[PDB]
Amino acid sequence: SQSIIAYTMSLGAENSVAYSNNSIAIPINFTISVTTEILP
Amino acid sequence: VSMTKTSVDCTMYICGDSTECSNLLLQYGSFCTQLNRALTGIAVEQDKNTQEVFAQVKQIYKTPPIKDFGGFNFSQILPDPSKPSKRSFIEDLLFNKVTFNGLTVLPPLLTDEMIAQYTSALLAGTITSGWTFGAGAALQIPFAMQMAYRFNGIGVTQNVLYENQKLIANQFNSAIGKIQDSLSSTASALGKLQDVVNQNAQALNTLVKQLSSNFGAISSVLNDILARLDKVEAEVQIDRLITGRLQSLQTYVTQQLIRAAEIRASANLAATKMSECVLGQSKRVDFCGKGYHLMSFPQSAPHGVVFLHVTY
Amino acid sequence: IANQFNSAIGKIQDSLSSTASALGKLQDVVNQNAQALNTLVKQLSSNFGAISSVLNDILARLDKVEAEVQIDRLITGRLQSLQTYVTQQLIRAAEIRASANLAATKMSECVLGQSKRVDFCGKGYHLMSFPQSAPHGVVFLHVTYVPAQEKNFTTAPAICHDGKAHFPREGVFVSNGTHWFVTQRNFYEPQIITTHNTFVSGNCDVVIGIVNNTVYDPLQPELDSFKEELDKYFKNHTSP
Amino acid sequence: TTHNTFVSGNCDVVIGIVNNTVYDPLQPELDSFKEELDKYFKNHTSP
Ligand SMILES: *[C@@H]1O[C@H](CO)[C@@H](O[C@@H]2O[C@H](CO)[C@@H](O[C@H]3O[C@H](CO)[C@@H](O)[C@H](O)[C@@H]3O)[C@H](O)[C@H]2NC(C)=O)[C@H](O)[C@H]1NC(C)=O
Ligand SMILES: *[C@@H]1O[C@H](CO)[C@@H](O[C@@H]2O[C@H](CO)[C@@H](O[C@H]3O[C@H](CO)[C@@H](O)[C@H](O)[C@@H]3O)[C@H](O)[C@H]2NC(C)=O)[C@H](O)[C@H]1NC(C)=O
Ligand SMILES: *[C@@H]1O[C@H](CO)[C@@H](O[C@@H]2O[C@H](CO)[C@@H](O[C@H]3O[C@H](CO)[C@@H](O)[C@H](O)[C@@H]3O)[C@H](O)[C@H]2NC(C)=O)[C@H](O)[C@H]1NC(C)=O
Ligand SMILES: *[C@@H]1O[C@H](CO[C@@H]2O[C@@H](C)[C@@H](O)[C@@H](O)[C@@H]2O)[C@@H](O[C@@H]2O[C@H](CO)[C@@H](O)[C@H](O)[C@H]2NC(C)=O)[C@H](O)[C@H]1NC(C)=O
Ligand SMILES: *[C@@H]1O[C@H](CO)[C@@H](O[C@@H]2O[C@H](CO)[C@@H](O)[C@H](O)[C@H]2NC(C)=O)[C@H](O)[C@H]1NC(C)=O
Ligand SMILES: *[C@@H]1O[C@H](CO)[C@@H](O[C@@H]2O[C@H](CO)[C@@H](O)[C@H](O)[C@H]2NC(C)=O)[C@H](O)[C@H]1NC(C)=O
Ligand SMILES: *[C@@H]1O[C@H](CO)[C@@H](O)[C@H](O)[C@H]1NC(C)=O
Ligand SMILES: *[C@@H]1O[C@H](CO)[C@@H](O)[C@H](O)[C@H]1NC(C)=O
Ligand SMILES: *[C@@H]1O[C@H](CO)[C@@H](O)[C@H](O)[C@H]1NC(C)=O
Ligand SMILES: *[C@@H]1O[C@H](CO)[C@@H](O)[C@H](O)[C@H]1NC(C)=O
Repeated sequence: SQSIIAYTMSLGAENSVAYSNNSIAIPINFTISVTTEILP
Repeated sequence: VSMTKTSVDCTMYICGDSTECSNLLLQYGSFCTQLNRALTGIAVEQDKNTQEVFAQVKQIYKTPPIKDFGGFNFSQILPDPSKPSKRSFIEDLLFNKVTFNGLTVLPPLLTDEMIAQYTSALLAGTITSGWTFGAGAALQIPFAMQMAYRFNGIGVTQNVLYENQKLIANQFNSAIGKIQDSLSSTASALGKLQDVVNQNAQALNTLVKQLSSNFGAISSVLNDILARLDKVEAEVQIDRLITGRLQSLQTYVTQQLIRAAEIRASANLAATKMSECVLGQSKRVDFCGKGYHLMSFPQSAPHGVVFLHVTY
Repeated sequence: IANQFNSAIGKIQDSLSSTASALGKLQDVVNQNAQALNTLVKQLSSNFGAISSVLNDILARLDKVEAEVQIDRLITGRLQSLQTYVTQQLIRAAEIRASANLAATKMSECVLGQSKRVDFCGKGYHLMSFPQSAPHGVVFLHVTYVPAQEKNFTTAPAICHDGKAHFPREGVFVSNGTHWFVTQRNFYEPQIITTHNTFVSGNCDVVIGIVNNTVYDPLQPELDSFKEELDKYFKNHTSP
Repeated sequence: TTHNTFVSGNCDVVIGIVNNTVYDPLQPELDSFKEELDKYFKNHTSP
């Protein structure tokens, strides 16, 4: 059943932000993360 | 941010529709592989340049249906829902403002609807969630509290915003009014983008004029030399045209490789301004516009990006 | 914070040891230089429209007044092949230079310091970075603070108390839905809205969206407790 | 005021220092305490 498909690329997940004139979101917690970056 | 992808088939350019010239050209070896490869290297790095500038978010944030941004009128720079392409009124103005032989133009991977959509995601994130959508998940904040954090960021205490909010919003609305008028008024405003279209057009026009050169052969037209002469008298005449047309491509590909390195350098600057002026607030003096930086809004243009830097 | 960091370093270690493509930006530079050197040596097999590509086999067949004309072809085509290689090397070397000046700037601003520049030392807010050497390259291990699981809150630009307006000294005013607090922006740690957490400026009529709540004074009880004791002392001094 | 400023050293070191008062906001607060404490002593004489 595997075959080559061709499609218009999506740009990512759509995500309507919950904006309001008196609402804020604040993180109750945090993740420390390590990202590698590689340069010639 | 980019320039038009061009592929020039060096066999079809040097030796258009001729077997005898192709069989001579093989005797020069791998140069035609180098020419095709170099222009493919350029053609791929133009999608890369566009991707590093605009794809700085992996999530397509969208405006709220209510527009209660504390009096700041962003309707000139959000998408217009009514147009067949979802671009802003300033992006549509910027799109009006820019104007046989193996030559092919290849389309950019990201169409102008998709560059407008990445620009919309960056801008809708910037209005609704401050810099936070650059650090991680987008966290909402009321726009006047975002401008307050900004004011504290330039070292002006945030009560200076709330006491003056009608004025600060009327000045932002008026300044976007001047951006609208400036771009409608003067021919030269987009010169830095039009200059790139013009150099590519001029360098290709120069490469085509070289097909009308003789290089000391009896004709500039390859078919005439093959029509008028026998095989052995023809070798010497075609080989001049091969030498001169090959050197014309070696020139053009070198000019394009140098020019692509300059557009790359401009794209990496634009990616740095997208990260440090749109996804943040910059302490860097003069980097995010003249003044003390509050915030910036990206707008697309043909092969480019426009930043609207907002400064105190 | 340690257990998160020690896990994130473990994920780097595994990832580099598991997948092929992570070294791509360095392996690409090795492959382009190999491909260009290989291409330069292959051009020596090319005739350039001369009778042969072997210099001694030209000289072993033609006499000198025309063996020179074949050798001049090979000289022209091989000199054109070096010039193509050296032009490719110069243009590449300018790319690698740009990448070395960026890497030097990342060493200076992410390793020798902490950067407030967004994205310049990875996604998140930059804490620090650790350099690691690689063949012809540098790897940076950027360590960043990323805001995790969030909660929504009601908020206000200012608080109204004695008809004066109050603003946070650091952070933001938030309500849990019933009570008001002040918190640092980048981590939820609510505190009582005090005269020490806030500063006054002007009156409540000028600010759009200001809310009424009490502001606590921490010194008021340290004089009112002292007052109730003073009144008790006066009460005792009625007794003699 | 003592909330707008911080203290270091003395008047002899800083080139171009100038005299002005600094308003300590605890002082008039406890002066509102002083005259109330004082009146309560005056009244407390009467019994
Ligand atoms: C919003 O945050 C408030 C502060 O955390 C919270 O109020 C506090 O609620 C706790 C119980 O969950 C109360 O605890 C005390 O209650 C009485 C006091 O006499 C005692 O019986 C208990 O043993 C205990 O000591 C706190 O007194 C109360 N604090 C205040 C300032 O009222 C609210 O409940 C939160 N609101 C929401 C919607 O979650
Ligand atoms: C925030 O708290 C304030 C203090 O409790 C409160 O102020 C009070 O507001 C009412 C309604 O505007 C006023 O009522 C008087 O208004 C006029 C006279 O000016 C008359 O028509 C009315 O009959 C009535 O006398 C109060 O005088 C006023 N009190 C003070 C001390 O200012 C605010 O309304 C509160 N606001 C919110 C949003 O909670
Ligand atoms: C800033 O305020 C200072 C404090 O008031 C003031 O210093 C005072 O200056 C006078 C005049 O020089 C001194 O007067 C005395 O000087 C000597 C003793 O030192 C005597 O011979 C004099 O007869 C007289 O009593 C004060 O002693 C001195 N105060 C102190 C504490 O040293 C500065 O002059 C002021 N400066 C400016 C520019 O405003
Ligand atoms: C924080 O709130 C947003 C939306 O606002 C809330 O909407 C109600 C659910 C209620 O809580 C109101 O008082 C708030 O105004 C949340 O967004 C919703 O997310 C769910 C999935 O979790 C989704 O089904 C809804 O469609 C979203 N609604 C809107 C209007 O966007 C958000 O998830 C909340 N975040 C947290 C961590 O609580
Ligand atoms: C903050 O996030 C961490 C995870 O990154 C939470 O730690 C986990 O807590 C649960 C119990 O609640 C344990 O089962 C996990 O083993 C813990 N993991 C680690 C790495 O310790 C932490 O509890 C969260 N705290 C808050 C207040 O949200
Ligand atoms: C935001 O600014 C725009 C541009 O000035 C306003 O749009 C104009 O509004 C008037 C009155 O409704 C119309 O007659 C014009 O035709 C509109 N022009 C355009 C280009 O659309 C808009 O009304 C403002 N919105 C808010 C909420 O202030
Ligand atoms: C927020 O919007 C609502 C209407 O949806 C309005 O009643 C309210 O007064 C607004 N508050 C602020 C702070 O703008
Ligand atoms: C009351 O005052 C007397 C001195 O006048 C003192 O001995 C006594 O300890 C005081 N008691 C209290 C409760 O203040
Ligand atoms: C500043 O300069 C002037 C001379 O131009 C001098 O008279 C004055 O005393 C100086 N101010 C101070 C505080 O030394
Ligand atoms: C004096 O003290 C009594 C309580 O002992 C109080 O009722 C009265 O108002 C006070 N009078 C004055 C003049 O302070």
